[PDB]
Amino acid sequence: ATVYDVPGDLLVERVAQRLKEIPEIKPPEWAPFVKTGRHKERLPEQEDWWYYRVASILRRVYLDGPVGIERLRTYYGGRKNRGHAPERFYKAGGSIIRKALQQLEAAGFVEKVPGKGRVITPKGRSFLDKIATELKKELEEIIPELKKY
Amino acid sequence: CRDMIVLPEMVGLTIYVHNGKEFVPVEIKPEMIGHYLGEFAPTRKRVQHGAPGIGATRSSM
Amino acid sequence: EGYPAEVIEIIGRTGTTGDVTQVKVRILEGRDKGRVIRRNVRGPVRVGDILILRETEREAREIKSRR
Amino acid sequence: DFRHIVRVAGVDLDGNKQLRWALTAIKGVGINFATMVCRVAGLDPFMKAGYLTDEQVKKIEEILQDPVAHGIPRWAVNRPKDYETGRDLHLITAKLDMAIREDIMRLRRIRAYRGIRHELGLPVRGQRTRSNFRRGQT
Amino acid sequence: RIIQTTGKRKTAIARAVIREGKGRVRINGKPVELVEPEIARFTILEPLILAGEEIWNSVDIDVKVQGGGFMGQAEAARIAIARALVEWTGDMNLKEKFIKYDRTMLVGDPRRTEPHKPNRSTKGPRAKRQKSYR
Amino acid sequence: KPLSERFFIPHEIKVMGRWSTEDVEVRDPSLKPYINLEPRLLPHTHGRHAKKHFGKANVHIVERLINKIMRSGGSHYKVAGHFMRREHRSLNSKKVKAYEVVKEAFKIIEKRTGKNPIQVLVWAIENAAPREDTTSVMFGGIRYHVAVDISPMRRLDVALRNIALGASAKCYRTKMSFAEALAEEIILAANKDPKSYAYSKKLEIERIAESSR
Amino acid sequence: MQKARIKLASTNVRSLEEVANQIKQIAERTGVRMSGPIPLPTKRIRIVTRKSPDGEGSATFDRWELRIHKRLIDIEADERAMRQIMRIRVPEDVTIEIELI
RNA sequence: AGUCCCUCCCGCUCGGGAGGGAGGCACUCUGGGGGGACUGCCGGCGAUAAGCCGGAGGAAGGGGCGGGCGACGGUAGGUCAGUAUGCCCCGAAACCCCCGGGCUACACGCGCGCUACAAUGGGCGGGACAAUGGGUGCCGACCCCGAAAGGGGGAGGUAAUCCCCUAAACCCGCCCUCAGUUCGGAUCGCGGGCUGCAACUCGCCCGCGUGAAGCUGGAAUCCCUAGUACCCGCGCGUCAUCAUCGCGC
Ligand SMILES: [Mg+2]
Ligand SMILES: [Mg+2]
Ligand SMILES: [Mg+2]
Ligand SMILES: [Mg+2]
Repeated sequence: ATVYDVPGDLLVERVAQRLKEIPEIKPPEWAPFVKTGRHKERLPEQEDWWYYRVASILRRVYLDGPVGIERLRTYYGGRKNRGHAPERFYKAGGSIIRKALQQLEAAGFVEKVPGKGRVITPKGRSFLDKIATELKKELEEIIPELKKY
Repeated sequence: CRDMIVLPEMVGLTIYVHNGKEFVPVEIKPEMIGHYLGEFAPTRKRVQHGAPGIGATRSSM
Repeated sequence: EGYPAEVIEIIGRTGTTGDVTQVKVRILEGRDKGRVIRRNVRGPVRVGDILILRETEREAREIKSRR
Repeated sequence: DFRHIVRVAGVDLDGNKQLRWALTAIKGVGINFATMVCRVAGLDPFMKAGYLTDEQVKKIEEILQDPVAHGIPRWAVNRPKDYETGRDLHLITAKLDMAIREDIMRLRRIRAYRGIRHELGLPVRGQRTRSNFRRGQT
Repeated sequence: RIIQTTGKRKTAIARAVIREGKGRVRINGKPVELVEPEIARFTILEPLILAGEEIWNSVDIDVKVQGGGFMGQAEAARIAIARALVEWTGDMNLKEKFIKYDRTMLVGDPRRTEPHKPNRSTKGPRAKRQKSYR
Repeated sequence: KPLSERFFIPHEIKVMGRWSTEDVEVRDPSLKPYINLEPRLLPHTHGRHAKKHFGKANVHIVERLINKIMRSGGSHYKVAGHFMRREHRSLNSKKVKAYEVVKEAFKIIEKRTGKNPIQVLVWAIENAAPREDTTSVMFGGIRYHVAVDISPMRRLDVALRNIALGASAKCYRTKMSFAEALAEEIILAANKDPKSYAYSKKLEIERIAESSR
Repeated sequence: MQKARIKLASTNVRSLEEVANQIKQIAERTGVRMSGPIPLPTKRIRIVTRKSPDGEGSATFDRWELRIHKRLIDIEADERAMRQIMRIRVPEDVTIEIELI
């Protein structure tokens, strides 16, 4: 019943709530006064703009094996609107992801493989697919083909 | 050296510059530090036009 | 109003911009029902379509022998 | 309880608008400043402005007269390193005007280059002029 | 037993896999029922909806595909599922009804893109600049 | 929206998984052999037809409808007065939004009456395709206006284009959204109301056609 | 052993297969295995330039091109084969290199 | 891909999934050699000819689709300011260097384009898949210091090996609703960086402020026949640095 089997934002939204307890994780002290990057144009609007980010960083690497920073600044960018001029792609800010992976390791879900990138521990796999299974355990109420697989 | 950046040395004083044909008097006051030297020596005289002539509009070709 | 007539032969294309088409068709019903006339049509047509007309007496004007 | 007009730091605003927005009307504060003062006062950023008592917006103005003294940092304030005293200041309606004109009068006092394009009134930031900015008459 | 199948549409390769089983089918990790471009989720169900729900009660299928775009993978996958179902039971009527509904589910696609040209070079072979009198 | 539908599963070979073409009736015989009615669930064909002559005859009708709103509108011949050049915020190639909006439009039709939507399209595109118009003929070196009859296929295509244009003209900077902006067109076309638009163009074409017979 | 791997890379496609099959033959001539020639990504370099010297007239464009061919062959290390691959006397428009892993 | 071990999770496990290693090149791939459509078979004219019509069969149909190649002569069109080149000129100069200013001036006429005049939307945040090329003066995987610009160590690479590289329109939830606005973002004020023998005239980026013309556009004219036209990004040339351009994707 692994994460390959469920829609994305559902599992994301889901884990984003019960991730409120782990006293490792909290918003840093430049949290409210910062837009997330060179492709934002407004601020974070909703309140739990921290926990969603921590979570959707959790989901990524699990089904992605070994990775690092310079690339996660390369999924999390968006077309900026540079003035009178045409549009161009960009990378995003990093200090976020930095403190993020710090507090996430300190939780214990991940670990650092030297010179190769980062990985997911057992704790992370079980913690994820648990909530995965819980989620599939009610969505199947209303669409009868989640039964067969 | 038009690209001097004036300092506590020269506040008040009087040196020249070069602007394309000449030397030029620039005398120093406070508030100048932080600027360059050449910033105060213009290079292209202003223009006060005459009148349009031949061709300037597609009737005159 | 709704009168249909059936296309039985295409004859040629006239019009200063190559648009009308010479087509001898037959009326199928009505006070005539069987008289075969001469008309020019607009659009593309195939031998075997079902055209509606509205006057059943217009008798379109002749062509330069189609060529 | 509902009032429809709340007057804070000079110019008022309606009480039908989201509280992060309508403060936009104070000359010298936009959106990406606004959510900051909102979240450092500690009050919802969505609420319809028509729900404000008095002492709150009192605090609001208080922050508005020293953002740095309470957590608003020193790299988004309306003039860092004030050229007359490098302190951190964010100004508003009454007094920005004064600042723009004094900082014009500076270059108007020394006959530098940059002033010449305020005086003679054409662009200062190094565009051209042989094709556009045709602002008068034939 | 097992059989393996392919197909290509505008540079989007599709490797299909078949075998006996229960009636589930996945793609690149995805269960079919979870595909947000529904106008795609209908581009691959049709050989799974004409075959009848019963042959669709006996099969395990997973596909691996790559290249192209989210509307380009769908039709390669469709070619996959069809050229597979035609060998699993491999009778004749079930090729028949796969002809009436559509053709290129079988005969392969020859439609391939085009170079560009040296006049705008950034749009296409036949969109030039805009001419200039006066 | 609701996840009961957001994920859908068909086991019935229909169109759009909601409605089907078995009992509709076009009355007007001139248009009968020219409106496909085979099941053809997915209305998307990738232009494998507009290459040989008279190929585009056999397409299911909803597809010919869905493609023919991928338009900023008209950009070189005025409509309702103004031009509606909307460029770069259009729907030109983005068929996705087209499918989506037409889905919502059909569901809105189904509500406010409760009938087979596509049969309602049948009533609509029966009453906006005229049956005569004009040209200029060369007769002796002198050329001038005359009138002739319109072949079916052109009736069909002009009909659909006028409907699309009309509906795409009540939304221009308008609180009304695009979806119901469609429905308020097919409805009126089926009610031959003067205030409609598709009926307007048939009426004002045949009028000035008979003005110079 | 050690899997010495030789290389080839030329421009005249014809004059490379000749020596490819030459080594194929010798490595067959003596008793020792040899992996077939491994074709590799052909290599191309595209250079365009404006066909007119001045700036008048319309602008018309050239497309010069030059494709680089690569091959690959693995052979065992039998010194009786080392000695044959030393009397190769290649054509001039081919480059060979030998390096054992 | 199908077989085998090892290792890790889940409804505790009967089944599901996923990482390595050893074996196979079956399948995609890379590429040399090969076969593959000829109006060929019939249907109809046209002489019965050369032909075009037609319909089958088929991966393809009647130049199979797209490019290279441009006859004689002109065009006193162009370029001696890419190299060559007759004559006349300067010849201590009209030669060769250096430090500075200039091609970047500004009531206005016109050409080619970018951003828009909001609902076929704007903004938050989640969720999806691409292709041609390039690399040692350069490319740079990975780690910690900054809010962002960047700086700090730098593993691995001269190439199907490591690197440039987890595009965008796209989908889904929330706020905004006929407004010169949450449309549009000129224009100007501060302050922090980059490369550079040298950034004021005259290079480039980013943080905060202010918030201009603009409500689809007269008489005219332009571009397009199928993976074409429209819409959305990327890679090269340029190059110590800046792409609203050409050129391919
Ligand atoms: Mg001449
Ligand atoms: Mg110039
Ligand atoms: Mg805006
Ligand atoms: Mg400058």
